[PDB]
Amino acid sequence: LVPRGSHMYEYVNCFSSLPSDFSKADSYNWQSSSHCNSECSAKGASYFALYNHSECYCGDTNPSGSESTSSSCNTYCFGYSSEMCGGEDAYSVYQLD
Ligand SMILES: [Cl-]
Ligand SMILES: [Cl-]
Repeated sequence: LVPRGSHMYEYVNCFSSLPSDFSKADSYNWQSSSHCNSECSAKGASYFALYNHSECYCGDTNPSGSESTSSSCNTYCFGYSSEMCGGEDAYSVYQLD
């Protein structure tokens, strides 16, 4: 739509783990940040997290307050390979608008 600001979500950080309020929304062969945003927006969630190429989690608390950051969000999103869907042991966390 526009080249910058078209996505109704903002990257927070890469985290080692998720707070207990995060729950798996889906596993998907075409997982991506925009797919997970739509999944979690439909649930009314405030945050979403990508994990290990294919998994999408939704949650309501900011992991910044409770989990350590990570530099190992290195598993590409199956549905958008230039973006990382967390890592094997790390979560790419975004905030929904
Ligand atoms: Cl830019
Ligand atoms: Cl897009």
